[PDB]
Amino acid sequence: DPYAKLFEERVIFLGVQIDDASANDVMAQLLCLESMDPDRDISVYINSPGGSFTALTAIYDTMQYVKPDVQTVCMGQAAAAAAVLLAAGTPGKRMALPNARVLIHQPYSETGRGQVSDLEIAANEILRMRSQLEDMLAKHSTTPVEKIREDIERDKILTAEDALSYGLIDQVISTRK
Amino acid sequence: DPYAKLFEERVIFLGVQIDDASANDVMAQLLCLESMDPDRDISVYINSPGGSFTALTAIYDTMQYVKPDVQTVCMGQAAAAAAVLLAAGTPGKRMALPNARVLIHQPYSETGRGQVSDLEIAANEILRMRSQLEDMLAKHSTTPVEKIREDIERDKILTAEDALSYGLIDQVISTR
Amino acid sequence: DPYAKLFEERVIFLGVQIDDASANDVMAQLLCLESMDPDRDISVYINSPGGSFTALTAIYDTMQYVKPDVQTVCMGQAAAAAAVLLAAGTPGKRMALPNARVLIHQPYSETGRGQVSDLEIAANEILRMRSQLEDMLAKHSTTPVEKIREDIERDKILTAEDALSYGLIDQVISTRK
Amino acid sequence: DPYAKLFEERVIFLGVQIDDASANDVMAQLLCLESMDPDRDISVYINSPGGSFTALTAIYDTMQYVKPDVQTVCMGQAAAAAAVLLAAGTPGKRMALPNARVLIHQPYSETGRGQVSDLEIAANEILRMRSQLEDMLAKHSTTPVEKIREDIERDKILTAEDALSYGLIDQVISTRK
Amino acid sequence: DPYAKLFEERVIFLGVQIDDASANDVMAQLLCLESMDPDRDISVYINSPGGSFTALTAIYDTMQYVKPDVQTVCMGQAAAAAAVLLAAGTPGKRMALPNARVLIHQPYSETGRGQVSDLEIAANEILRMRSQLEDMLAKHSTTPVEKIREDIERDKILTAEDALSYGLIDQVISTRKMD
Amino acid sequence: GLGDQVYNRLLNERIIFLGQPVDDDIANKITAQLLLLASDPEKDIYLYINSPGGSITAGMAIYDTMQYIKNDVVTIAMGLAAAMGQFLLSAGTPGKRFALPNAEILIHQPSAGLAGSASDIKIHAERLLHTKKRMAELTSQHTGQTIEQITRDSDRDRWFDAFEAKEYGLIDDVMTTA
Amino acid sequence: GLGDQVYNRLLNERIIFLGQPVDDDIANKITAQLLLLASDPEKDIYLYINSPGGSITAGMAIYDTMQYIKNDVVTIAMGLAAAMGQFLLSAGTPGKRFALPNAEILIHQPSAGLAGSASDIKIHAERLLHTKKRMAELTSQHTGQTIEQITRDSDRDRWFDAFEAKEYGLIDDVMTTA
Amino acid sequence: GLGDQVYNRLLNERIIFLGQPVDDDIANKITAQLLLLASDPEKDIYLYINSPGGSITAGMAIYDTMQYIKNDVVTIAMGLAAAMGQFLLSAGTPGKRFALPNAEILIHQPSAGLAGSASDIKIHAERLLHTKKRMAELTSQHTGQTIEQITRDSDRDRWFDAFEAKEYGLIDDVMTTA
Amino acid sequence: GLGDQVYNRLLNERIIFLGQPVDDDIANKITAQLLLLASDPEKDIYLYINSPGGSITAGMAIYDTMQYIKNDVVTIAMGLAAAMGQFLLSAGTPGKRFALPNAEILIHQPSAGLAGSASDIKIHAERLLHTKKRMAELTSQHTGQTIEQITRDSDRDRWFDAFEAKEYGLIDDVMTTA
Amino acid sequence: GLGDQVYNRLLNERIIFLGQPVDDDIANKITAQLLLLASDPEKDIYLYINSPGGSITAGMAIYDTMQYIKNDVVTIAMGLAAAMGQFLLSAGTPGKRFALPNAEILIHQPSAGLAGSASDIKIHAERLLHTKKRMAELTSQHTGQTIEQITRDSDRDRWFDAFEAKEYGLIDDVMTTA
Amino acid sequence: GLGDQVYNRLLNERIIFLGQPVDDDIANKITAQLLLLASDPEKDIYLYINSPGGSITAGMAIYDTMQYIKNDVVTIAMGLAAAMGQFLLSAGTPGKRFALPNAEILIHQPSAGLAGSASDIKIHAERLLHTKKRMAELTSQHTGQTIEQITRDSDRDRWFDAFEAKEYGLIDDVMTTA
Repeated sequence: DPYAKLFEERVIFLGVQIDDASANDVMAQLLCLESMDPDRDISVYINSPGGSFTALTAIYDTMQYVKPDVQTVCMGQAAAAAAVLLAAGTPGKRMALPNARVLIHQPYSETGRGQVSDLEIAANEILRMRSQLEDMLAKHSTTPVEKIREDIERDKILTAEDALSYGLIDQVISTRK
Repeated sequence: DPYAKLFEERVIFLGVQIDDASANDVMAQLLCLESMDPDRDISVYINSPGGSFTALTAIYDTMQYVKPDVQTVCMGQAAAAAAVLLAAGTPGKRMALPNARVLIHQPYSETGRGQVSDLEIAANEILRMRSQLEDMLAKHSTTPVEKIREDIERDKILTAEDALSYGLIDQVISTR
Repeated sequence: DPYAKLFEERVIFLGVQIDDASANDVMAQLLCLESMDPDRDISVYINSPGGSFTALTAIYDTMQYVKPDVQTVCMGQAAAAAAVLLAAGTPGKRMALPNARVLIHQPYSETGRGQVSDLEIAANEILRMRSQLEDMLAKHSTTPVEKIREDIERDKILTAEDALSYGLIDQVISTRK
Repeated sequence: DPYAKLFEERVIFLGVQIDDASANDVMAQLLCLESMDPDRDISVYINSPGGSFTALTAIYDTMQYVKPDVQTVCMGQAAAAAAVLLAAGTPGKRMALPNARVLIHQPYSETGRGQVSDLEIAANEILRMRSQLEDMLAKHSTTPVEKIREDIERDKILTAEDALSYGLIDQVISTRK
Repeated sequence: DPYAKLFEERVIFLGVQIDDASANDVMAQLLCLESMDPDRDISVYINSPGGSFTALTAIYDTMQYVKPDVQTVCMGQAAAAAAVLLAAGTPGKRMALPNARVLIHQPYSETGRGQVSDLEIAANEILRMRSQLEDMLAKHSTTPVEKIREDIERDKILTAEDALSYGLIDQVISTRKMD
Repeated sequence: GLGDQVYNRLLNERIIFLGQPVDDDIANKITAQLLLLASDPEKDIYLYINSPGGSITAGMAIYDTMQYIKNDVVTIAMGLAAAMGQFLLSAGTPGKRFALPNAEILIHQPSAGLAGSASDIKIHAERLLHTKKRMAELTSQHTGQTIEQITRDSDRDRWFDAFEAKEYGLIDDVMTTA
Repeated sequence: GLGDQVYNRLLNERIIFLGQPVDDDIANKITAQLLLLASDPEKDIYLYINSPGGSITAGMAIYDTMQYIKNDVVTIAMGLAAAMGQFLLSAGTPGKRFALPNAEILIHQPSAGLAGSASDIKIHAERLLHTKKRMAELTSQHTGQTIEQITRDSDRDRWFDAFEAKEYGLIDDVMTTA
Repeated sequence: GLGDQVYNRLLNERIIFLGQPVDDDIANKITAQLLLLASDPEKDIYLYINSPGGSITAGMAIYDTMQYIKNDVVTIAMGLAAAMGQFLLSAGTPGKRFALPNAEILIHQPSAGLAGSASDIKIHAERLLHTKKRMAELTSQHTGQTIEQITRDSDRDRWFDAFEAKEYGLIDDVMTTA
Repeated sequence: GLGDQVYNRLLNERIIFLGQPVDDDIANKITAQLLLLASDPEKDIYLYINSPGGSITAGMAIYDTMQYIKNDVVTIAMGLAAAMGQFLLSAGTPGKRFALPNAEILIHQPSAGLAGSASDIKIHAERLLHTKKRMAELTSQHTGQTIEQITRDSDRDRWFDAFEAKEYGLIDDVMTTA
Repeated sequence: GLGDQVYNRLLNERIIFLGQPVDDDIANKITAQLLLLASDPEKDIYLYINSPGGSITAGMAIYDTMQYIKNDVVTIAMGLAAAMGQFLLSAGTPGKRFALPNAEILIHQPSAGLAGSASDIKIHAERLLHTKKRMAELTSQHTGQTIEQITRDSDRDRWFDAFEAKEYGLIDDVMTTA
Repeated sequence: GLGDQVYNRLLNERIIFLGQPVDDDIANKITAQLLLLASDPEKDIYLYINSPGGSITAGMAIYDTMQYIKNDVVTIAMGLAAAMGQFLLSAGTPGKRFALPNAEILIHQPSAGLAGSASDIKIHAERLLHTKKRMAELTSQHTGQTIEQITRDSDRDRWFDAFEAKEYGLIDDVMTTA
């Protein structure tokens, strides 16, 4: 089992869309690896589309909560919440593969039927979620907040070099040679 | 698996919805943890979007029964019953991660078609359940019962600082 | 089981549709084999009918990144993205069975409901992806990019000898004397 | 389990339809058996009702590539692709049970909706596939190719003795006495 | 695990529908049992309702091929192909439980839509299949083939002693204590 | 087909049918027919209820129309008159309620279902109590029975033939071969 | 549709059909036709039966309507008359019930499953037994074959053809060419 | 069916029905009938309400047509006037709003759903708030109560019988006989 | 039954309705009605809109038929007029566009989907951009606003009411009473 | 109801509609209408096309019927008029083909599917190729372009507005007002 | 409704249609129309064919009715005449079978399925072979080609245009104009 060996060294691999179960698994893996050694470096590999915002916040807090450094590697794609997870790595060691792409846009939500007051409360919650996502993207990047407001209005697609110029990643790795 | 080793540490994880099966697993784990060592604390991580009321009562009673102090940490979210579980930890140990939320609202339920007497019995039971939830939230927090009664009338979303000012938690951790 | 024995002999076997899970499995196996021995060759066997483009890019980047040489063996068929994996092996170590076949054609995509602007960004992304695929085919073959552009307009079917003349493979297996 | 015991004795069952997974398992077993011993015969037992053409191609090529002789035994039935696999055994080592039947017919196919050019390409490919199949049948049998072309127009059912007289097999085994 | 334990003393259950997987498992077990010891009997227990015909012929050929004697025991019901398999045992070693039943009838078939030539070919194949079934039943019993043809027109249901007089089985076993 | 012509030719003789469970559409049809027939204030209207009840609101629409048109309404129970069908049967003008000799009559309490939050469930439970009490009060008013007798009898179910219903007070007389 | 014109022209001849299983709608339509034809008080109505039966209440409503009008209803059975079909077949005016020669008649006890709570199940079981007894008494009255004999015969399905029905008492004569 | 001719004669008598939930089709139908009857600018138009509510836009279209045709509209609650139904019932011309004695009325705030990106949710939330405010203001204007009174009384479901509605201001009088 | 008669009478006077989503069959029906009423060139035609939008091509066909005839078409918003409903509402003859006091008006860019190979996606993309540009140009022409302002406001899902539409230029007056 | 009457009154003026996708049913209807209108040797027939295309053989039947009769057929394109709709639009009497200004036009090659054995697939392939060649030849003959030009252009989807279609030769003139 | 009226008018003139696959209902309708039109034994009856075939027994009933009456039947193929559409196309009276210039004609052997026991399959296969032989014999008799030639040709699908069918003997002439 290759995944067994990858987790055995330091590697947590995130290749499925972000929902509650996957977030719980990632959190458990991070806590276990921190329990093994609170001074080594954990690696997180992102090849997933977006997902629920609550799971995104849970994983973000979990990475920001432990001592061990988190090295984010983008591969294939990292869209929506996965982009924030990629940008949430410790500075200087957030990297992406040459042909990877990063997609960012504002959260999409769908509430059930309900009275007007319930919809107003839900709308306030959604707006504060969007503002919080904006703040997270601004904190971990070199781009000012207003430019992020302009960018996340619609779908924004960035290449590896474009992401590096944006400040989401620090290095684009080509080959081991 | 990471869950087994986390259990070996002394951490119970509750990231799934609250039903009979999850409550049974949590109660069994709590009993085993108390049996192995009745002095060291038990950590419970909450990431659940609420669930059934009976399972909530069972888990709450089991938590209050055990000798070891139960430290409840909220990460991701804690909605409805999960809020009660988070606030039900031993005082001085309840804590939450920085940008998490706690959502509280009155119970929601539905019943099948039946005569008026059965519907009346069900309505009395649901009112009793809401009152019991009110008392549980009141005694384990700071705000008076009247404000909570006026507050859970609609959905109430509290951030970490809002929960701390509310009294549901005790201190917000950024890093361990 | 035979698959474990093949993996012990540094053979990664790919006979399933290229999606996120299969790509993740292939990437993990490649990383494990590279870690176990960074000098011996790794064999990849292709019997897949194609799949998504993101998994294609991820697998291609990983198989280019590792330091050991990668030998691609086509058999049965190698269609669309799989064909690229057949042509992305190290030069002189790409081969196919006598009766195998190869499919090459431009990407097919589908977008749901959306406003005109979102469809505009989506179409721009699809065109960029098709151009990237054209460049990938041009780099690893012996054919000018204009000829590839004209060829991949519709489905093109290449036999083993046609693939050999096209430059996608280096030699055709005949038998073990 | 009996299947592992027969595998230890260099015996392979093919008792399900010919698809990608079945072909992959069969060829992996063939390669492992060749690597275990390169001069002992390998037995293949056929009880399949047919399958996909590309998987048939891959299995046939793998059978022709391996060094050891391959002995094919048709037990219950061998229809369409299974007949070609049965006839593709090492000459003089092809057998069938007395109450066995072999069914041969031209390939069947269906295509989704598309423009006329795509349909023309698909029709050309299907004609090529039929030509390849009848070439394979003519190569491994004692029947002129035009006779096979005339015969495989419709379903043709052959008993064990009929298959022997057709050249598909070599012996019919009654009892061990 | 009881099934492996009976397999240790050379006993095989055929208690499911007769299809490709069941036939393959049965012949694999038969070949393994022959390889282990070529001169000790093999017991086959039949509790199946029937199945396909190609699997029937494959199992029948495998039973006839192996050197050791095959003793067939009917336990519950043995219908259609199961009746042929029960009658295909070594003569004098075919048994049935006292309240067992054996059902024999001509093959049933169904084909998809097609041109008339394909339908004619399929019908000829089905008639050949029925003739093969008739020959198989006539060979392993003491009844003239004409009576077989008359009988298998519709569902012919036989009890234990009716099958014994009919020639399909050789013995009816009541209890162990009574030998 | 033939149903339209037969129903129209019967309506020309002031006869109305209720041979199906009562809901919004049939309630609208019955109300419209009653209003149309109310053009003549002198002649009376015949009703031929045989149905297993239905919704309360449609039943009260029909009932309010019955007590408003100033015309005498004659109700006849033919098949099964249950739940709200019994209510509409007993809602006719006094002395003009009849049942065929082989009819069945059923009385029981209303039924419904609840869904929502605690507050909405509470409000709907109070409304269900109020409507059940109104049902019992109206039934006790139309029949010669006390409110306590009705609320005790309609706890689960109660079946009547023609003569038992006559003695109870649900109907006025059993009509045969008339 | 041809059915509409043929049914209209047949009803103009005082002929009614019952060619489908009895339910609420066909019972309502047949009752409407009977009441409409009851305007003429000295003519007779011919009713043809070809049906496998239906609900008890609808059949009893049709039976009550047949018994209520002063007109004599001549019943003719063609095809088959089973369960409620034969009950309405035998409900015709005495001396005026007929069956075509190749017609079958079937008799059996009622069957209607019911479920709920224990008390509701008990009440509904009592009601079912009461309806079974009423069915037996009515068919005994209409055939004159005592109650115990009918109860013994109706335990399972029993079949009759023309002459057996005539001698048993279900019908009165077997019609041939008029 | 017969319902078409019954409704046609009722329309000839200047009577309109709304015995079903409000949607685009029934709103177009009611508006068409109102426009057709507005040819005579002297006579009145009677409209019966029996509905559990419907879409806001359709009800507002009906209300605008009622206020536009300069003819008096007499509204009658006939069993249930909920949500938009009670709004249309109170929308009648002053002094010509009535309810039957056994009629149920209720009031509550509108309900809807949200889906889309953040900006779309924002805009639709603003528009829902605005339309809720307009509904409250229109109810306050028609009933004569205070805007805050209606806002506080419509947070949850609130029920009314005929007399409580009359004293509240939803209707003006309760018809009993004529 | 009644609806067909009412619509027939309304069309007989001068009136046309569009109270449903815009698609092929309703577009053909409205085009046929416009062509049929175009026999007399002196009189004008009144059209009412209560619609949440629809397909682009059907709306453009209706618009072209509206402009083709020399008759004057007076468009009246009658509830919700969104997307293509707004486009057809503003397409009336200048000085003859109206909205009732409680009417909702919405403007937004078209929406569609994409599927197929890269070249087909490309071609469909230029076609969608071209039709969006044409819609913006036509809206700017009819409303008197600048094309840039129309694009800015129609990118997102701006709402309106009667008076905001009047000041914007989508309509010419707010119609109240006759 | 109303749509059928409007279509009949339009047919009385020799106007034919070709909305909705073309299939066997609408092809039979159009052929029947053309044959019925052909009773007048010397008049004109107007055809409106708003269809996205459909069956090749049904369009061929319509085209042959159009060419068969002596009457001049004037085709007017409104809406989409794509695929076989375009072909039937271009097949009108020369000098009598028109399109409304805001009318799209699309041209592309036919599409189908393949299933069966190798021989049947082959035969169907030659038949499809022959059909495509015949379509190209007919388009070239009617539009006045060259066969190679038509084949090269109609490989993928190709779009025209009114004026590009006029220049290309698909239509003759663009109608703005009668 | 318009389709029914135009079909009635065409049937009034002389025209009959087969624009849909052949089955029991359509065969019954065409037999009815032919029997009704047979009242005049002088004037000829025109029959247009556009269908992909259908059931064998129904089409042979149509063919028998065609061959049974004394009137002359002129068959006209348009759009498509495949399988038994061709068979009924070739069944017309000699010298009176026509096809439109862009009409396609298909010939192939029948098809069916088998299910049951061995003996039932045997019987069904025998009668399928008999039906195929009868089809080939009738085709040879009507067209003029030999039986063996027809058998060789109708082993797979074969397609014809107008002129190949004319020379082959399937039709008598190609009709271009009137």
